[PDB]
This record gives sequence, structure tokens and C-alpha cells, in this order.
Amino acid sequence: SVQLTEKRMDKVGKYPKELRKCCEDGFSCQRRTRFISLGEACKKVFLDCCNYITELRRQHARASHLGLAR
Amino acid sequence: SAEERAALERSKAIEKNLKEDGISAAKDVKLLLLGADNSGKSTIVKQMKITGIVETHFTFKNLHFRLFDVGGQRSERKKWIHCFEDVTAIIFCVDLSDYMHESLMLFDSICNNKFFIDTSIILFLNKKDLFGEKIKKSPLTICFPEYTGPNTYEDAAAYIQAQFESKNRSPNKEIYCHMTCATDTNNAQVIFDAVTDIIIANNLRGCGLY
Amino acid sequence: SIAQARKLVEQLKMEANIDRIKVSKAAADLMAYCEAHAKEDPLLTPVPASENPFR
Amino acid sequence: WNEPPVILSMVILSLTFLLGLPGNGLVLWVAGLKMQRTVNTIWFLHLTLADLLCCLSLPFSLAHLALQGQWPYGRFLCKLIPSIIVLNMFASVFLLTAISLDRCLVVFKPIWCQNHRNVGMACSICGCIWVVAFVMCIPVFVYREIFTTDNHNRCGYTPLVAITITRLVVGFLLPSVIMIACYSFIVFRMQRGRFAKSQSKTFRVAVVVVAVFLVCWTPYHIFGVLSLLTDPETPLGKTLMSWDHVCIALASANSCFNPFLYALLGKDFRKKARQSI
Amino acid sequence: LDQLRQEAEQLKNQIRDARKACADATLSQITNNIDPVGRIQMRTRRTLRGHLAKIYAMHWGTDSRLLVSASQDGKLIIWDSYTTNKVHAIPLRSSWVMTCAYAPSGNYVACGGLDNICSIYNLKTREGNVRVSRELAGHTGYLSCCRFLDDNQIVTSSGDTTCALWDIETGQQTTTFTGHTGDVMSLSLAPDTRLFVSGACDASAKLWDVREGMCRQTFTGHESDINAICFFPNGNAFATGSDDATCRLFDLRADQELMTYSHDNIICGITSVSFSKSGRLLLAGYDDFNCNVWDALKADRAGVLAGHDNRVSCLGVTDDGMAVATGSWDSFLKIWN
Amino acid sequence: DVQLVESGGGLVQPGGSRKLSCSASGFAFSSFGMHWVRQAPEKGLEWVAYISSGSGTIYYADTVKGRFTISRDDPKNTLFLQMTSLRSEDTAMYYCVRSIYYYGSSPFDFWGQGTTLTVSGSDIVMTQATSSVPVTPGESVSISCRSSKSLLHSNGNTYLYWFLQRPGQSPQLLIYRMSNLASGVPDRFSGSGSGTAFTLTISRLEAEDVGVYYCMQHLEYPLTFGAGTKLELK
Repeated sequence: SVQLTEKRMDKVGKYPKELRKCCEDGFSCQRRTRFISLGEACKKVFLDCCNYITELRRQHARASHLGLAR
Repeated sequence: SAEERAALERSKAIEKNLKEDGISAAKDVKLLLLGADNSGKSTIVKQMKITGIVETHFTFKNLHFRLFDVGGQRSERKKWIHCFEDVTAIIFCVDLSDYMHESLMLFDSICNNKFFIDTSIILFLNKKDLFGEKIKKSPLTICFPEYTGPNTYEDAAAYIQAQFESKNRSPNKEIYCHMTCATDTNNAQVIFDAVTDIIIANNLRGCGLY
Repeated sequence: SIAQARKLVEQLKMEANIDRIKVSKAAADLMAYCEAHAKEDPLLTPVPASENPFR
Repeated sequence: WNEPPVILSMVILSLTFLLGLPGNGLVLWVAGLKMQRTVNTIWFLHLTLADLLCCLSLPFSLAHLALQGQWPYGRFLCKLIPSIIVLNMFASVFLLTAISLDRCLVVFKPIWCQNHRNVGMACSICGCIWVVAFVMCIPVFVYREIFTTDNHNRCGYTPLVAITITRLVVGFLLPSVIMIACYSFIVFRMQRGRFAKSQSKTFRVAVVVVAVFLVCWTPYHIFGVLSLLTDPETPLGKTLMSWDHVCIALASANSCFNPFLYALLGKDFRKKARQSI
Repeated sequence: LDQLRQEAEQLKNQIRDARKACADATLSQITNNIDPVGRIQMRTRRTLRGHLAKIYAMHWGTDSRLLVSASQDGKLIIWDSYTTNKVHAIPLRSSWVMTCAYAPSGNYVACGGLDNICSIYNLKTREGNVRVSRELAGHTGYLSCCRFLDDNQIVTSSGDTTCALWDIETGQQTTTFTGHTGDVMSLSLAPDTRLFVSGACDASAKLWDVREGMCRQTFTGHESDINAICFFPNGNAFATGSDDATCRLFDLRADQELMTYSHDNIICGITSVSFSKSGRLLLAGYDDFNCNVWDALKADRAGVLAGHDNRVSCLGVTDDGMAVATGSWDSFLKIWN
Repeated sequence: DVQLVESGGGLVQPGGSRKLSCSASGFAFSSFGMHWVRQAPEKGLEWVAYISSGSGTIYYADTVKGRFTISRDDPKNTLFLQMTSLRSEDTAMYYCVRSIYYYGSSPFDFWGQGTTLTVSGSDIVMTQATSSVPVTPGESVSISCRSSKSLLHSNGNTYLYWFLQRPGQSPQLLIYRMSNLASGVPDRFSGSGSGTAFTLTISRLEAEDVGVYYCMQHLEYPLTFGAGTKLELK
């Protein structure tokens, strides 16, 4: 989305060395981590990025109408 | 305000003094002592330690009791009985040996009083041993022509208690009846438990839960 | 009780020898006092807040 | 956009307005000017203050639900309003708890509650209640944000689970358990002579007060806890959020009912209010 | 008784005939042609929130600014009616107080009640706090009213069916007034302080004389106990309130009633009666929680002073007539104007 | 009888500190506001400090604030005035004054004996033009006093206090609030004034009335005295 572009850019660069591709590409990591194992380069990066995007999505969904009390 | 600032300050400090006196005076349980002349009032007030009014204050189980012997007032009660409201109870003393109509009439007049609708009256029937001796000597029908039943002490005491409790008409008050032989000092524990019960009832009523 | 009755009748005799004015005269004099001092009565005539000490 | 839950929530909010705001105002006015300043009056006055604050903060939630979000005001408004709401509601709950404690104490400790019980003690307890309500209010005031979002932006905000568990415990378990225990003990004591004529009125008052408290706040806490287990992006989740507004309406409805079940039950207060009105 | 009883009966009959012979026209048949004062809307300007028990007495100072109020809390607080401030708080020896007084000079304050003693307190002590200057103990009944003739003199009304004029310099009863059949529950000194009327509980109001010490006239017109009394400002009349829910205007020179300020909707008895400066308004307190304002020449309720949550026990109009102070049992001393 | 006695006076080296104690007896000290009035050896009176009942409000002079310390001991029924950094301008006699404040009260009524201490803008200015009035006994002597700001308050109370200090004695209050005679003062003393112009007319002066008179304002602190009108025989 509009504001999601900055979040995607931050998530992509939130890694050393390359910091691209694997987090850009990412049903959560519960079953989507199989691949060809993509080497040990970015498995943990993808695992972290699933939760990183899921938490932001959930927070936005609940703040859509967190109605002034909870 | 030039020097009226000191005047206000004095007003505030003496208002604080009044507030402190009010807090220190609300802890005292006020009990009104009534009854017929020579009905053991002096003996019962002397058993609890310590001209018009004779206030006998004392402390019993961390509770301050104020017992007022107003029997010396040679005037009609209705013009000054209204200042004795907010009292915990009215202590009533009757000498069972001497007979009775005046005591019953005064009890009826004081229990049905508008001011004392909620203030429950503690009833004392002293001289129990003297009453038993008189029963063994003379029948109880001298002052109770309509009393039909056994002439024993227990039945006479029960009849007197019933005749005294048949004088009130407000369910919000209860008459606590106790018998004394004029030789026991345990007549204050009865007073204490009656006062605690009345305090519980009044606190429940004031909270709207009663 | 003879002394009490004697005192009562003496008091009655003393009271009975008091001159009585007409009730109309007393009503008129009360009327005059009420009307003469009606101007200086801050209760029946409301007083302006400037002159009011309790305002 | 059509949703039965939001229209139900706003209907309940309007009913809460029309039933409590005049009642809260009249009871507060009576207890402040017409009524005296006795010990039992302090609790009612503070409870009515909390209820009036909740009722006056309700229009913020009504306006928020009217636009289905899209907070137009600044960050400070969304930072303060869902802090005053949670301060007033919890002050009311803790004052109900304090009333239950006082009722139990003036029964099981009659000797002590005549010497060491004055208006100063009630004022100190009410101040402590307001302080702890403010303490429980701090977390929402330190955790709220407004997310840029789309053209219409709705403001909202390990810490979450712990902090709502703390609000569940402090605001529901201790108050309800204390109320139930105190009222049951009072009822039991009311069957020990001189009180057998009662227990047909005291028991009814106690049970109706406890039932109202346990029906106007239990759905709030239940759905607040369920919002954690029920993850969003699920039809059950959005239905739960939709009924959350009805839960808020019921929570404010408790503050609506409180003057009716507390001040009016004090027959002297009823007489004073009727004479004033 | 027999001869003494017959003489008393014939004397009473002669007195009644003489009193009824002078009643050519009642008060309402001669003042009926004047405009009534209308609705006297008086608002509570000040409220003395200092007492914590029922207020049973209150007296106004000669400067119309300081007022003393006595309550069952054992205190006699002197109030500053202009600024609500309190200038004194005297702890009484006996909390059972039914009357209070303020000296016209201002130096002394009286107090009495069930203690059978009329205490005198020296306000202007060189040592600061107020000290009990005297405790007058000569009454076998409860003191019901006390008025200062001066700094040294004082007249007390007691519950032993008598009144006693005292001497605060020596403490002995200079003069005693006997004759009341019932309890003397009220007293009011005349403006010249040369005489006073005591309203007892035997439905009679006896006019006494301080110098002579003997009663002059008795006013048997009520149907119940008289709970209050107050001289008309001219000093030739007084209004006595009773428990019969009526207060009547008695005339000293006419030696009888003038008007009965009774209303069919009132059943509560008078507890306090007080006139204005001109005497047109009689602010008579009631047990019905309201201090009704009565037009003394119309016998009509000009206005009602509602605002007291309990029965008003003492109503007092200032000496300059600016305000009226009502002290009720709700521990409030409201100032109306 | 009512008596105020001060102690703690003597020669003090400059730059030091000293405690002056005002012992009190014969009156209710706890309900009185004790003042501290200083008198120079050759000049008139000058207010220093004031403390009220309960030690609620404590006020100070322009040249005294920040260095002195006025405290009471109500259970001990004594008054204190702690002073530090004694400058050369503090070499004077310190008087102890009681004053109770309510409606109709008489502040500054009783003065202490006095203790001798020796060291080796918007305020109302009260000016007494007449610093010496030699008048024979039997004649009427009037002392005038002026104030920069009108002393008549909104409530109608004008705060002008008149004192008489006999030679070798302590000042005695004569008129308080510019119209009310003090307690025990002979009726021959009369007070008058309006706003700024105050006069203390004395009738039938006697040999025992010879002394120096002062005018004090209580409208607002500091309470400033006049230069002192001294009356001498013949």
C-alpha cells in the first residue's frame, strides 16, 4: 500500500550483507519455509519477516476500529 | 482583605477544632436511662462505675458509653425528651419487687414516642431474687388482676416481659429484656451486646441495605 | 392548700385592677408603628445589592 | 457499509445517555449540595463523579462510531479521551468495591467502625481509589498512537497480553469476588436475631446489585480477553470487534445504573432528591 | 377552701368579662383596607456550616453582625454574619443546651439547659480565651430561656414552673417569679428591659415585672404548650407560638388576643417567633421544616422560608432588621434577606 | 497578671548570630499572634517580624527578610526570634508584642518589657510632621499622622494604631483602628482620621501622660511606624 512501502523497505534492509529478495518475497512461515531451503543465508530472515508483516497487519486490523475503550 | 486574612485564618483553625471535637464526640455511645422512681437506677448506674441530669460516662471494650440519669428532672418529658435523639438505646429499669402500672404506662409512652421510633429500648427487670421471694410470700395478682396462670417465678417473669414487649408497635425497634438480682455486675455485658446490635442495625439502615 | 388558694386569689385581684384600652386602639397603634417604620425595614422592602451587606 | 452491531451499540449508548446523564447529574447535585457530607455520602459522591465523567466522555465514542473510526482530532485527543474513559469506569468499579467493603465492615466490626471511622477515612480511601485508577490509566496513555493509514486515519495501539491480564484481574476478579463475599456475609449475619424480618429485602438488594455489576461488565472483559486468542483477519475476529462496541455500551450502562441502584436504595437520598426535584 | 375557690372563679369571670368588653373590633376588621406586602421572596445569603448537632438556640448581637449559636455538640460559636467567619467557639460544660444569649454590650454570652445552670461567659477576657464568669445554680428545673438586662443583670426562664432574675456579680437570685402552673419554655425581654413576658407550657403567657417581681397579666388564649415568644418592637404587644400550629398576637394594654396566625394546612407547632423592625412581618418558625413569614396585620402568609431539612428551633431578626437567621436541627444557621 | 518578658540580649560581635526568647505568661499564648517590634536607641519603632496563632503566616520586614527567623513554642508558652548575620543597623531594643485578630479584637494591646541587643517602594510611608510638642499639663495636645496610601479599606476599617511610650517604659496601645480606644486606656484619649490624615487628640494632659507617640498602619505588611511625636513637660 501507500504507507506499506516504507515498511517493506525497512523489512528488506533489516539484514546484513545482501538484505533483499528473501524478505521481499515474504499462509505464514508455518508451512511456507520449505522451498529448496535456499541455503542458510535467509531462512531465519524469512521466518522473522513472516512475523514482522503479520504483527503489523494485525495491529492495523485491530486499530481499524479499536473503539475508545479497549 | 487587609487583616481579615488573619480573621479568616482564626475562623478556619477554630472550624478545624470544631471538626476534631465532632469526630471525638461521635465515638461516644449515648444511652438514655429511664424508669420509675426507685427502680434500681442508682444501683445499676453504680454497678457500671462512675441535679437535673447525671451523665455517667465510661469505657467498656474500647467503646465509650454515655449513660444519662435524667430521672431527677422535675418537669414533663415532652419538652426536653426531643434533645435525646440519635442515642443508641433507652435503658429502662424496673423493680419487679414493688408493684408497676406507672412503669408500664411510661414505657408505652416512651416506646411509642415519635422521636424514639427507631431507637430501640433496653429493658431491665432487676430485683429478680426479691421478686421470687415476694412471689413465695404474696401472689402476683395484686397488680395483675387479669393475669391467669401458674404462680411460679418463671411464669411471672415471662408475663412481665410479655406485658412490657406488648407496648411497642414499630417493627424497626426491638426491646432487649434482661433480669438482674441486684448482686451481679454482668449487667453491662448485656448493655454492650445490645448496643453493638443497635449499631449494626443503624449502620445497615444508613447504607440503604436494611 | 389554703395558702396556695389565697396567693392565687390575690394574684387574680391584682391582675383584675389593670386598666384595659380598647382593642381598636391597640390595633391602630400597631398599625401606626408598622406604617411609620415600614420605610426603614430592609425585609418587607427589598434593599438594593449596593446597600445590601449580605450580598 | 451496514452492521447491526454498531447500530445496536449506538442505540444502547443513547439509552445510557437518556437514563443516566440526568440521573447522574441530579444525584451528584443532591449529594454535593442538598445532601449532607456523611461517610456513606462520600462514596456516592465519588461514584457519581466517575459516572458523570464516563457519561460525558461517551459522546466521544458515539462520534467515533458514527464515522466508523477516522479520528479527525490530533494525537492529544486520542491520547486523553481513551484514558479519561478508563479512569472514570475503573474509579466507579473500585468505588462499588469500597461501598461493599464499608457495608461489610460496618456489620462485622461495629465497635471499630464507630471509633476509627470518620469522613477523613472515607476521603483518604477515595483518594487512594482515584490514585490506583490513575495508575491503571497510565498504560493506555503511554501506549497510544495514530497510524498514518489512508486518507481516513483511525487511531489505536508481550506488553499487551500482560497489561490486559492485569486489567482483567484488578478490575473484575477482586471487585466481583469482594462484592460477592461481603454481600453473602452480610446476608448470613442478617439471620442471627433481630434481622429475621429482613433478608427478604437485603438479600434482594444485594443480589440485584451483584447481578447488575456482573452482567454489565462480564461481556466487556470476556470479549477483551477473547480479542487476544481470536486472531484478526477471520470473520469471527471482526464480529468480535463489532460486538466490542456493544460491550463498551454495557460497561457504560453499568455507570448509568449505578446511581439508581445505590443512591435511590438509600431512602433518605430518595427523599432528599424528591424534595429537591 | 370552697370560699377561696369561688372567689378565684368569680375573679376569673370578671377578668374575662372585662377583657371581652374592650374587644369592640378585631385587628382584621380595622386593617383590612391596606395593601398586603405580597410575596416576600427571601433568599439564603449566608449559611453557617459550623455546627455538627441540632441547633437549639441563636441570639443576635446589638451590632447586628455577630450572632451566637448553641447546639447539642457542647459548643457556642459566635458567628460573623457578614463574612461567615467564626470569632469564638466556647466549649460548654454541659452539652444539653436549650437557650443562649448575647449581651447588649457584647462582653457576655449566656448558656443554659438541662444542667439547671445559666452560665455566663466573659468574651472580652484580658487573657484571650473565653472563661466562665459565673454558673448560676438556683433552679430545680431545666433552664429554657435567658436574656441579659445588662452586663450584670440577667433573667432566666426555667422548667421548674418559675422564672428567676439573677445577679452575675454575686450569683444569688435577686428576684424570683412564681405562678406558672406548667413548664416555662420561653421568655422575651421588653425593649426597655423593665418587664418581660414568659410563655409557659400551661397555655398561658404571664407578664412579669423585673423591678417589682410580681406578675401583672396572664394570657390564657392558646390550646397547647407555648414554645416561643417575642415582643412586638413597639413593646406593647407580643406574639406567642404554641404547639397548636398557631401563633397569636397578644396586646399588653388590651390584655387579650388580636389575631390568630393559623392556617388550615398547618398542623406543626411553632418553635420560634420573631418580628421585623416595623412589626409588619412575623417570621414564625414551624416544625413543618419551613419558617413561614406572616403579615402581622393581614394574618396572611406573605412568604415561606423553605430550605431547612429539619424543624427550625430558633429564628432571629437582626437589630437593624437587615437579615433573619433561622437555626434548625440540621446543624445549619441560614441567613435570609 | 498578663506579662511578657524577653531574654537573650547583650553585646554581639558583627557577623554572628543570636537567639532572642520572649517568655510569656498570664494569657493564652497559643491563640495570639505574637509580633516583634524593634526600637532604635535614638529613633522610633520599626516592625521586624510577625507570627500568627498556629505559626500559619510569617511575615518579615524589608530589611529583615532573609536573615531573621520568628518562631513560637506554644506548649512552652514562649516566643522566639532567631537572627543571623547581625549588621550594624540591628543595634536596638527588641520589644515583644501580642495581638489577637478577630472582629472587634484589639491587636498590639500588650507590649513586653524589651531586651537590649548591641552589635559592636510600595510600602506605606507614615510621616509625623510634629516631632516635638511641648505643652503644659491641663491643655489639649493633638498629634497628626499621614500615610502615603489611604488606610481606609473597602470594608470601612481604617487601620491606624496609636501607641504611647513613656520614658523608660514599654509602648502602650492607645487607639486601634484609628477610632477604638484600647483596653484600660483613659477615656481622655480620642482618635480621629479619614483616609490619610489621622489625628490623636488628647484632652486634659497629665504628668503621667508625658511620652512619645507613634502611628502604625496594619492595612498591609510591612507595618510602618511614624517618626515619633515626643511630648515633653512645659
